[PDB]
Amino acid sequence: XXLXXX
Amino acid sequence: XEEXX
Amino acid sequence: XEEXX
Amino acid sequence: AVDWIGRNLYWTDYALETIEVSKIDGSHRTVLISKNVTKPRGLALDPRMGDNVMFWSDWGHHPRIERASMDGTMRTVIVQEKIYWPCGLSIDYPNRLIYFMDAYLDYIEFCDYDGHNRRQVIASDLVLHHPHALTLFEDFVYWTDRGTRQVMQANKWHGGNQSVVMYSVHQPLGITAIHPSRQPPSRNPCASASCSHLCLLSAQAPRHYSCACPSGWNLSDDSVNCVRGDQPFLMSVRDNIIFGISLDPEVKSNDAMVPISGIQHGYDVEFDDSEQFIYWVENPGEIHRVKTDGSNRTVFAPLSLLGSSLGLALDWVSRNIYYTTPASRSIEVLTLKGDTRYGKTLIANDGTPLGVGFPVGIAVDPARGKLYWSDHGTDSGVPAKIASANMDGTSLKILFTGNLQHLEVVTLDIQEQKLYWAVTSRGVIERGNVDGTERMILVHHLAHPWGLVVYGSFLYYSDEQYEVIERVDKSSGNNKVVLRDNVPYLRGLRVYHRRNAADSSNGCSNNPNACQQICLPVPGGMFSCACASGFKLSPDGRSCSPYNSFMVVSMLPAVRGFSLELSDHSEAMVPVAGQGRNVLHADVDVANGFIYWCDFSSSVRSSNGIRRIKPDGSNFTNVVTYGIGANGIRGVALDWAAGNLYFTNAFVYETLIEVLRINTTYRRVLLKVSVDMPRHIIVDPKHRYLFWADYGQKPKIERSFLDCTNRTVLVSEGIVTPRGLAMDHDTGYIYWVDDSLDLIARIHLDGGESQVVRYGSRYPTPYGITVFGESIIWVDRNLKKVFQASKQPGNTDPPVVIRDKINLLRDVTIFDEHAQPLSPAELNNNPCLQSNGGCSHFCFALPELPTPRCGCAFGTLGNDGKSCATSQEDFLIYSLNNSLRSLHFDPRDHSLPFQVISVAGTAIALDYDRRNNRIFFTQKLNSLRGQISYVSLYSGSSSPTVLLSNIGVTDGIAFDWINRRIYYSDFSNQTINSMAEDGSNRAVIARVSKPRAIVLDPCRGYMYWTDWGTNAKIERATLGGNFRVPIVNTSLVWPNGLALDLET
Amino acid sequence: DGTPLGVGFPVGIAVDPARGKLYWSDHGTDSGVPAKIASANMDGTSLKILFTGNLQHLEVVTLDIQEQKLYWAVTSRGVIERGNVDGTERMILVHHLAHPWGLVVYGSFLYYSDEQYEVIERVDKSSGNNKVVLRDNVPYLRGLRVYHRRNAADSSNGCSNNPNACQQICLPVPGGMFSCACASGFKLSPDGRSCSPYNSFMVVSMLPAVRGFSLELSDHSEAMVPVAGQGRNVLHADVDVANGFIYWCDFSSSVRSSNGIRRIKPDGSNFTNVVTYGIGANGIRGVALDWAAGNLYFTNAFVYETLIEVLRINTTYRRVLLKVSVDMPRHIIVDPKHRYLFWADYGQKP
Ligand SMILES: *[C@@H]1O[C@H](CO)[C@@H](O[C@@H]2O[C@H](CO)[C@@H](O[C@@H]3O[C@H](CO[C@H]4O[C@H](CO)[C@@H](O)[C@H](O)[C@@H]4O)[C@@H](O)[C@H](O[C@H]4O[C@H](CO)[C@@H](O)[C@H](O)[C@@H]4O)[C@@H]3O)[C@H](O)[C@H]2NC(C)=O)[C@H](O)[C@H]1NC(C)=O
Ligand SMILES: *[C@@H]1O[C@H](CO)[C@@H](O[C@@H]2O[C@H](CO)[C@@H](O[C@@H]3O[C@H](CO[C@H]4O[C@H](CO)[C@@H](O)[C@H](O)[C@@H]4O)[C@@H](O)[C@H](O[C@H]4O[C@H](CO)[C@@H](O)[C@H](O)[C@@H]4O)[C@@H]3O)[C@H](O)[C@H]2NC(C)=O)[C@H](O)[C@H]1NC(C)=O
Ligand SMILES: *[C@@H]1O[C@H](CO)[C@@H](O[C@@H]2O[C@H](CO)[C@@H](O[C@@H]3O[C@H](CO[C@H]4O[C@H](CO)[C@@H](O)[C@H](O)[C@@H]4O)[C@@H](O)[C@H](O[C@H]4O[C@H](CO)[C@@H](O)[C@H](O)[C@@H]4O)[C@@H]3O)[C@H](O)[C@H]2NC(C)=O)[C@H](O)[C@H]1NC(C)=O
Ligand SMILES: *[C@@H]1O[C@H](CO)[C@@H](O[C@@H]2O[C@H](CO)[C@@H](O)[C@H](O)[C@H]2NC(C)=O)[C@H](O)[C@H]1NC(C)=O
Ligand SMILES: *[C@@H]1O[C@H](CO)[C@@H](O[C@@H]2O[C@H](CO)[C@@H](O)[C@H](O)[C@H]2NC(C)=O)[C@H](O)[C@H]1NC(C)=O
Ligand SMILES: *[C@@H]1O[C@H](CO)[C@@H](O[C@@H]2O[C@H](CO)[C@@H](O)[C@H](O)[C@H]2NC(C)=O)[C@H](O)[C@H]1NC(C)=O
Ligand SMILES: *[C@@H]1O[C@H](CO)[C@@H](O[C@@H]2O[C@H](CO)[C@@H](O)[C@H](O)[C@H]2NC(C)=O)[C@H](O)[C@H]1NC(C)=O
Ligand SMILES: *[C@@H]1O[C@H](CO)[C@@H](O[C@@H]2O[C@H](CO)[C@@H](O)[C@H](O)[C@H]2NC(C)=O)[C@H](O)[C@H]1NC(C)=O
Ligand SMILES: *[C@@H]1O[C@H](CO)[C@@H](O)[C@H](O)[C@H]1NC(C)=O
Ligand SMILES: *[C@@H]1O[C@H](CO)[C@@H](O)[C@H](O)[C@H]1NC(C)=O
Ligand SMILES: *[C@@H]1O[C@H](CO)[C@@H](O)[C@H](O)[C@H]1NC(C)=O
Ligand SMILES: *[C@@H]1O[C@H](CO)[C@@H](O)[C@H](O)[C@H]1NC(C)=O
Ligand SMILES: [Ca+2]
Ligand SMILES: [Ca+2]
Ligand code: NI
Ligand code: NI
Repeated sequence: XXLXXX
Repeated sequence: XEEXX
Repeated sequence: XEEXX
Repeated sequence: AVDWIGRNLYWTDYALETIEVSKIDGSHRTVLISKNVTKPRGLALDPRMGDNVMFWSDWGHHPRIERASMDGTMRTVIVQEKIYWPCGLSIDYPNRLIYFMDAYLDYIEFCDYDGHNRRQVIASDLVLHHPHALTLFEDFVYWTDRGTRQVMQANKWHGGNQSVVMYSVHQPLGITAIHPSRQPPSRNPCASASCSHLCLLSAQAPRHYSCACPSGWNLSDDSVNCVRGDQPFLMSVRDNIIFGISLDPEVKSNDAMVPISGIQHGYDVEFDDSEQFIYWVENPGEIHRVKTDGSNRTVFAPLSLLGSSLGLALDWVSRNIYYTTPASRSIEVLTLKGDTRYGKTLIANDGTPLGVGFPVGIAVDPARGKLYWSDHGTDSGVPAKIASANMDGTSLKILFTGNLQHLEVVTLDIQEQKLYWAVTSRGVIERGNVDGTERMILVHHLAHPWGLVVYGSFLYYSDEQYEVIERVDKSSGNNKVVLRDNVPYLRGLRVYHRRNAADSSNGCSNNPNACQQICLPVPGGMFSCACASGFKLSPDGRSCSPYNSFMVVSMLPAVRGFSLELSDHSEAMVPVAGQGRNVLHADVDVANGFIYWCDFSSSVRSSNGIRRIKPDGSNFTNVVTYGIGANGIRGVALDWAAGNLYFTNAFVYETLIEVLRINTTYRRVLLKVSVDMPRHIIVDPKHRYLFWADYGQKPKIERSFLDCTNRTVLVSEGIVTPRGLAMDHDTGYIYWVDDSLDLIARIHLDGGESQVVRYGSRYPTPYGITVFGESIIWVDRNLKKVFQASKQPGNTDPPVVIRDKINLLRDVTIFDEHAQPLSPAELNNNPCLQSNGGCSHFCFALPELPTPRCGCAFGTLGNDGKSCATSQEDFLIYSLNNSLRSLHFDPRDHSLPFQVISVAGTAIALDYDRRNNRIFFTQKLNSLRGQISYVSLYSGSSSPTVLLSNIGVTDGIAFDWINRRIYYSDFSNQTINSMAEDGSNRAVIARVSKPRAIVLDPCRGYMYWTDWGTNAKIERATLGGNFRVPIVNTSLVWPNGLALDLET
Repeated sequence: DGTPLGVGFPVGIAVDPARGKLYWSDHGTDSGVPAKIASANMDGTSLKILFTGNLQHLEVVTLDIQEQKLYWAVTSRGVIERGNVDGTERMILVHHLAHPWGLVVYGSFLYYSDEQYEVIERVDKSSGNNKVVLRDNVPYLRGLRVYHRRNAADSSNGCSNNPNACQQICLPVPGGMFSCACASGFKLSPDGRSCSPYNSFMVVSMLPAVRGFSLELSDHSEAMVPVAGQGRNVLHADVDVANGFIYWCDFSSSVRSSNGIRRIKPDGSNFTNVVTYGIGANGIRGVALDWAAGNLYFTNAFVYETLIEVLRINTTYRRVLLKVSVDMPRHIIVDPKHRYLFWADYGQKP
């Protein structure tokens, strides 16, 4: 999972 | 998670 | 059909 | 994170890169920490008296965990070693430990408030994949993983005794444990504070509170009272957000106002300091507004039904807002005052260069009543230019033209009467006087200027390709100063400042409430009253009345009306557009104020049909929906005298000419053809004739009576693909257009030779035509223009262009009382003008006779000659879904023997009873609930009377006229049973695998039926059900139908 | 290039074999070349701007060699215009066109096709005058040309008088002279007739392709056969001057086997994969070649790890030098002269 919450 | 076309 | 857009 | 002691509310914003605080009511918000912060994720705080401290986590280019006093003063860094992705924070209040987490190094750790006693709870472990947030309880720590999508529990001191609390389908981000122990009480020093607006707790010993005030407010020397800051600031609108940044380049906070987030495609903004509102457009064709502090973010008004607006400019004296609609090639106005919105189109795209080609920017001068806009031009007469006009849209003028390729927004310096604009093709910003005399290049070597604004002695511009906002001296373009840099998606600019309407009053302010709807200032201190779209100004100069004379231009996306005078660019009707519009032709009803059109769709149903609407956009209702062919309605003609609406619906291999009496259900077919395909139909109540065009094999133009009985051909030679035709009633000529011949021609009603009005290469695709006075008006699909030219053949004057660059033109019609006369003398004493001529259903006049030929929608015309009754003859009857319908034996008779009977459920089979004149029919409800009913064919025509219910699905029914009992078959129950005509006694005749149909021969005592089960056969038995034998039991699979002929 | 004399967006071409001059119509570029009618020698030497002005939607250009006048059509104004090759006299010939697409001048008549009027018309070449329609109701009209007899005897130049003069390409110039040229990736020899590979040039790498440009700005030719086509997504490139190779690393987030390091000679031959196996989730993020020892250094970019590797050219030996997790080397340059490696890091702690 990527960091950016979007 | 980097640059691509 | 004949014309639709 | 809520502050339960000081009653405040803190949060971290990743997009804004700030830490913000407000009251727990969501009011008086301010940016608390905006310096030196890149990606703030975590947040925790300790409101107790001894601490008054907050913590946040930033995972920017230098990750760190920082602490500060809750008023943001004493900021220190407590953790900046062994961290890559600080994600989530939590506080252990009893022992004052701060727990934090890392999604890259995959650990959970805690420290004291100084970050000294650092320990590892969970580390060097695979239980953590991408943990996000955590919360504490008594000796337990809970956290959420965005990688494994589950919530976990572990011992908060050493990470033992782990277990999965919850599995979640989506990624679990937030988590909190709700309990009073998590929210310890304490004394509230802020409760005694006298601070206005915000009172924030602080760690300073003497008081432990500090007064603060929201964005755009000033801290007075009293240190407790704040005053609103009236200093100007720059509104930097960007592709998805609008920021208010200070004019001082040293202030890098971006908190002059609450940011306007959630923008779809931002281009430019506009403000009203009288009510502190900020205006911007939205893509669906709306204008939104919000106060500078975010109180009433709401929609305000709809801008245009046929495209989104791009430019924006506000008049702060007349309280009108002007906008440009490049999708509609128009400059429009909207009214702010009052609870009712009024909008108008000022300038449109005529053929002249003075018109509007493609408006980009707009700047208004409320005093002196002047309006300026920048035009990209078109592939037409309109060039790229800087143009000016009065704010009532009258005096169009071209100020500057030349090498203005890729023009940008235009800005007016009111104090100096100097226009400013940017040119992307040369990368320069130019300026010039409002009179168009002087022009010089001010700034050079720009990449892609987007916004520019003049305030005071400086000119601010934002470059979208350098990603920079720069301030330069407006007089010479020297002394460049950079305000922002590395900001992507830079868009237009505007400076918010207080501007008084009193110092710049005009006509619309000295005379308020003079005009009924809209006031527009003009040069010289005067004012010009105006009306909203669809209304014309009355001769008194103040009131408004609807347009009584306009042309109705039909396009595929929308139906639009224009005034007959070319000097008026106002929209003469409220446009019909939006979802579901794909319109072929239009027709008008001038007397009643209705405009009819036919929508068409080749794929989705319920889009085909004829619909009506008033020219002001009220009481849209459907007209014809049922029974539309596969090719849809292809032509609409309205008889304004008799109130009949003729239309042609085309099937795949057939086409019908059909009449509907308006405001009534009377509808009948006049003509059914297969070789001919009538497409566009017109009606003439004066000469009492019906004309239509045909463009299939053997193209022609036909003339016929109102009942389609005396068809004759007018033109059949030298005609291919006649798209449309029109008539001038005062002269009696038929005008038509040929796109396949590039020909516009006319012919008299009685026949003769065809006269060529206009032809040649310059008329590629005429699609629709109309006649008004001495001039014809027609639309051209290829040229995207609506033309006007002399009706007389042999004229060589070039056509004048009413409007240009209209896509998908189809038709044009005149909405005028002069084009639809109603007086009996002007209609040649046409019948059906009074009481529909006495006819019950339809009133068809004949060319020279004084008495009308009444028509019958259902049934036959009686001896009275004006009333309708049942056929009293032989005819067919069939069931169609939830109805029983009738049909004559004659293929050339299209009248219905009786009106369609509506039943409940689906009708499957039926049979007729002579003696009582009734039809016994069966119904199917649900999967298995069959039903049998009967309905009378007499004038009473009551609801069908049920005979049974709860019986299975019934596939057939037959009536014994001799023995007066009813035979029917039950499919779902595998029996054929009988009944008396009253119901009453019922008996079973036989068992059958799959019975469908039954036929009887009472005079010979035999009864036949069919079966299509495992073996399909036709069986015979006596009416009592005895001596059953199969008549045919070979070569049958699905013998659905049975019929017995006693005559042979 | 940045100068107005270069091509911005060329649409049409007219060639004058005798007198050796090219003519072309340009749409221009933003903040660069304007929309103009330009001319140059057929070898490309003397760029010139003939007509500039109200040309916005400029269409193809054409030349009447017998009268030596240029013709062009402007869609934004709906006109067909004339102009001398000197760039002096300019005038409007036809009015009220819709969307001219093609035009040709032959004999005493000018033929033009209008795509929006769907028509082909003939007018005199001195003025509109006698308009005649050849075809009508013709959709999708495009450019036009007149097939006619023109011979090498009625007009001659240097390249026709002297066959076999240049080994690869001959380009005539005004005055009857001829200029030799040598393909793409080759440079003209000092003798002026033979060809040699472009010994000195510079390499620029784009995501779609790798291209080579000469250091001397007057040479607009490609100094290297471009590396392009399907499967190309270039992040970095490095050169091997002695052996004549160009090394580049492809990238692809979705499709595998589009990741790795390739080599190619500047003339377009001997394409070969150098590194294919063991590429990280993010591709080779940097390449550096040691031209002394023959070592190739490159960076593997895994999702949470980053390796610095060596590969001996023409040899299967491949080694990992460094494995880091908090630091992420991205672009590597090698200096054999001082025997050092420098790499740039743009993650946390740049
Ligand atoms: C809340 O706090 C803010 C910030 O401290 C205050 O904002 C300042 O308010 C003053 C007074 O209105 C402003 O001073 C005026 O500046 C004008 C030009 O400013 C521009 O250029 C300067 C640099 O040259 C920039 O710093 C600035 O951002 C602008 O870009 C001058 O033209 C004015 O001079 C005129 O008025 C004065 C005083 O009457 C006369 O002496 C002069 O002769 C002349 O007529 C004036 O100096 C100041 O620019 C504002 N700063 C900002 C950031 O905008 C608020 O005033 C304060 N609010 C309250 C009510 O306390
Ligand atoms: C099918 O059913 C529809 C309704 O669903 C009918 O539509 C109505 O048609 C009548 C006319 O037949 C309309 O009545 C007309 O309204 C006009 C507008 O009135 C406004 O403006 C006038 C001043 O111009 C004001 O006085 C008034 O207060 C309103 O503000 C009037 O201008 C018309 O007046 C004309 O006729 C009357 C007599 O009826 C004369 O006295 C006048 O001098 C003048 O000649 C008229 O009153 C009505 O508005 C329509 N209703 C709707 C909802 O649209 C269809 O007629 C009906 N039939 C068909 C075939 O469609
Ligand atoms: C891995 O393996 C590849 C092959 O797969 C090697 O590639 C070869 O490398 C050699 C290096 O020497 C190349 O040979 C060179 O070719 C040059 C071009 O030759 C043309 O032009 C010359 C005149 O300049 C003509 O004589 C010749 O016929 C061609 O028309 C030459 O200019 C070079 O000359 C040098 O060596 C010669 C012979 O010793 C000397 O006389 C010269 O003075 C000069 O020093 C040289 O011959 C060869 O072309 C490459 N082949 C391919 C397929 O590209 C790689 O080198 C190897 N990798 C590593 C890192 O070693
Ligand atoms: C923002 O962070 C930077 C980087 O740490 C700070 O810059 C240093 O601040 C210290 C404070 O003692 C100085 O000693 C250094 O000389 C500063 N270096 C530079 C390059 O300026 C900066 O102070 C921080 N600012 C705030 C308000 O937190
Ligand atoms: C999980 O909980 C159990 C108790 O239910 C822990 O087991 C005891 O832990 C204490 C403290 O370390 C020891 O003194 C005991 O000897 C342990 N007893 C047993 C039965 O093991 C256990 O430590 C917890 N999990 C982990 C891995 O720490
Ligand atoms: C902006 O928001 C405030 C708060 O909702 C609006 O004020 C309320 O208006 C309603 C309806 O008139 C009243 O019943 C409430 O008592 C008002 N509350 C307050 C706090 O005054 C205000 O109307 C909005 N502004 C506008 C003009 O729409
Ligand atoms: C065919 O008949 C059925 C009933 O047998 C119709 O179903 C009804 O449809 C209307 C909407 O038009 C619903 O409001 C009713 O609730 C439906 N009734 C039942 C019993 O389901 C159906 O619409 C008819 N089909 C068509 C094309 O008209
Ligand atoms: C199809 O129908 C014929 C009707 O005659 C059946 O033929 C009869 O079959 C029975 C039993 O075999 C005989 O007793 C009769 O004499 C036959 N009648 C005649 C005149 O041929 C035939 O059996 C039927 N077929 C099936 C498969 O049922
Ligand atoms: C026409 O419009 C008005 C406004 O909706 C409405 O009140 C009136 O009833 C409408 N007329 C009819 C007959 O529906
Ligand atoms: C209409 O049709 C009838 C029957 O074909 C014909 O006798 C008559 O002349 C036609 N025209 C008139 C004037 O009724
Ligand atoms: C069939 O007959 C049965 C009982 O013999 C009755 O219950 C039922 O209503 C009939 N058909 C249906 C609806 O199942
Ligand atoms: C290199 O290219 C030449 C010519 O295409 C070919 O004959 C030769 O085999 C190639 N050599 C290698 C090692 O790729
Ligand atoms: Ca991880
Ligand atoms: Ca045509
Ligand atoms: Ni632009
Ligand atoms: Ni074109």
